[PDB]
Amino acid sequence: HMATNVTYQAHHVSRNKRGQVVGTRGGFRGCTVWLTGLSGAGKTTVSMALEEYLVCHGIPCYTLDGDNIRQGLNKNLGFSPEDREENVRRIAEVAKLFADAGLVCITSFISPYTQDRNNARQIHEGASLPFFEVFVDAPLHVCEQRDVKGLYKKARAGEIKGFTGIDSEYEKPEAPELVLKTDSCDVNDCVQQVVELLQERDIVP
Amino acid sequence: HMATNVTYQAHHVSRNKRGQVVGTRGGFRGCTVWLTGLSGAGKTTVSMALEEYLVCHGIPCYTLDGDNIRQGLNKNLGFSPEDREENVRRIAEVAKLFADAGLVCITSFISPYTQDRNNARQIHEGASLPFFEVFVDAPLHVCEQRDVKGLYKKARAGEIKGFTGIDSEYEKPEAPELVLKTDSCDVNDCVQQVVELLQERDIVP
Ligand SMILES: Nc1ncnc2c1ncn2[C@@H]1O[C@H](COP(=O)(O)OS(=O)(=O)O)[C@@H](OP(=O)(O)O)[C@H]1O
Ligand SMILES: Nc1ncnc2c1ncn2[C@@H]1O[C@H](COP(=O)(O)OS(=O)(=O)O)[C@@H](OP(=O)(O)O)[C@H]1O
Ligand SMILES: Nc1ncnc2c1ncn2[C@@H]1O[C@H](COP(=O)(O)OP(=O)(O)O)[C@@H](O)[C@H]1O
Ligand SMILES: Nc1ncnc2c1ncn2[C@@H]1O[C@H](COP(=O)(O)OP(=O)(O)O)[C@@H](O)[C@H]1O
Ligand SMILES: [Mg+2]
Ligand SMILES: [Mg+2]
Repeated sequence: HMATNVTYQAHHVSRNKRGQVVGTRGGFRGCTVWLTGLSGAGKTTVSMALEEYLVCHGIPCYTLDGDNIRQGLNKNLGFSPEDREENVRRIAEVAKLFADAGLVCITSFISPYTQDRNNARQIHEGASLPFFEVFVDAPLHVCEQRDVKGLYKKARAGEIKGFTGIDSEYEKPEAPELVLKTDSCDVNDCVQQVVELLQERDIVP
Repeated sequence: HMATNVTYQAHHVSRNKRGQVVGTRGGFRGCTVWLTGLSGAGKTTVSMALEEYLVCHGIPCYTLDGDNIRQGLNKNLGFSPEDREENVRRIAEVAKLFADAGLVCITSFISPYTQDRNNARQIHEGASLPFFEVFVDAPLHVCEQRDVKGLYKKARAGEIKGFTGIDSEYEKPEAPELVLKTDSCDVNDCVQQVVELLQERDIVP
């Protein structure tokens, strides 16, 4: 349960050369926009709108969404703390791949644990890939009100164990690059705030 | 250890839209080029050359290499059959994501087990994403004689247990899309054959 006798194999294409090949707009802009927040905060809504916005603006990107990823790559993971650690760890590594390829990678995972969000950042920092932690911030009471997928109601009645914000911790970002107050903003205002961040950080022209 | 109460989250961007954004060469051509073969057969040499080639010809792509992924995403897997199953499963899912994103994903994993290669294919087929299995085929005695990484010498000494071809199985591809006889072709010739396949399949114009 640990890779041994493995040797790093260097690619034969530079990041600059990938910058040239990816998209129609010149420059390398691989990075990760790491959304984090409560269930129902608006993570998927923002991430899917952002992906649409970026593609519409000639920037190849890809959304890795916790729910979707948990139907493939991370289908063998549950919601114990251990398993959420592994879930985020695997996607942080995938996200780093997407970013290294030159895509703007957008992850919409709960990612409830500081240490694991930091671990994701550091994977990216070590690769010289910009990493933007975005706190999709709606009050839990708002999130439960929305109860989009009926999960909070199930969690309430004890029918789902370990539900984030009900029976599992959410560790509020303390140092995110951007906070999105999705209870007081609309989706397009939230997208706009992320775009403004990406323009400031030379990812969106 | 199973994802529960997860729901598919639809993207707001189509494959068509992605193909307009991804290259400077229009049309969607997301797919996976899945290499397989003995250690030392030439998988990384071909995969890195192919990646360089495709980037140099304006085709976004990314190489997922077994040694590399086993230092990040799959660092927590060894080389037991079950771990190689899980190794390959994870990367097939990741490959699917790259291909879905509109990149040519090139994997270079020993991927010694027919059934796991088949599953990788089926994951792609399930997503209407082309999948090309490329058997990087040098005879074991040739791979041993190259022994760049000194692994065969170690395996043979029993310094490395469960080494493919020595103390672990390699199930030869019986229906790959392409065979690369790397004992009798140079890398650029092996690249040209994969490019030729990709042209037949309308992945490279
Ligand atoms: N117990 C429990 N807790 C939290 N969430 C649960 C749980 N069970 C299922 N779900 C569904 O899975 C989605 C969360 O998956 P993530 O991969 O984002 O979670 S995590 O990052 O590993 O914490 C989450 O999606 P969002 O609503 O988008 O957050 C739910 O649809
Ligand atoms: N026991 C054993 N067997 C085979 N290979 C081993 C082993 N131990 C370490 N290595 C190193 O790991 C590389 C193979 O990893 P892969 O992920 O490609 O293997 S697999 O698909 O899970 O079979 C392999 O790389 P290649 O030489 O490119 O095949 C080796 O560098
Ligand atoms: N500014 C906003 N950004 C994102 N979502 C919002 C916003 N305002 C309201 N919402 C709503 O909040 C709900 C959150 O759903 P979702 O995107 O599934 O959240 P998560 O992925 O965090 O579970 C959606 O019904 C969405 O329409
Ligand atoms: N088609 C080829 N012809 C001649 N030598 C090759 C070919 N492909 C690879 N090699 C050489 O064989 C060795 C092993 O190749 P590598 O790409 O690391 O194999 P794998 O990834 O399958 O273990 C390297 O020294 C490499 O230069
Ligand atoms: Mg969501
Ligand atoms: Mg190799």
